[PDB]
Amino acid sequence: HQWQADEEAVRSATCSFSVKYLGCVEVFESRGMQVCEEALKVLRQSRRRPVRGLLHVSGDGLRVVDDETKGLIVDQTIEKVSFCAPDRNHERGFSYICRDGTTRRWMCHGFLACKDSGERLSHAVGCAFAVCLER
Amino acid sequence: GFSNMSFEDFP
Repeated sequence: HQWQADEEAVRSATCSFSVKYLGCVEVFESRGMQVCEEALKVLRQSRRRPVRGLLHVSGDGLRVVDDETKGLIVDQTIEKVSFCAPDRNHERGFSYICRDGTTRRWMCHGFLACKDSGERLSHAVGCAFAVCLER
Repeated sequence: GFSNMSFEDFP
């Protein structure tokens, strides 16, 4: 069912679900998965307001199409970002880091799953990269 | 606890 649809989802251009892209914050590491567990909190403080969109884990980079504006916000790529990283709070929050090469510094973006399950997006992304290097 | 591997390895 779920995986029976997520199997070809990443292969297409949408293997995730509604998300809460808070924005982007600065970090000082970009060499660990725990770095995202902290950034997610920073964006939860203030300034960076969350957005209700639709994360589409595509094998050629993620894409968050707003579900209230459809103007898109995250036109980045999976192979472009340093490396993904979940959390250890409630598995309802994920984030990715992106150092220099486009920001001239370490900048990690954070977001949260509006589905609350830790499978419709988590495991989905964990399979995206596995297919990204298929060739 | 995962991370992409098909990265282009940025400087």
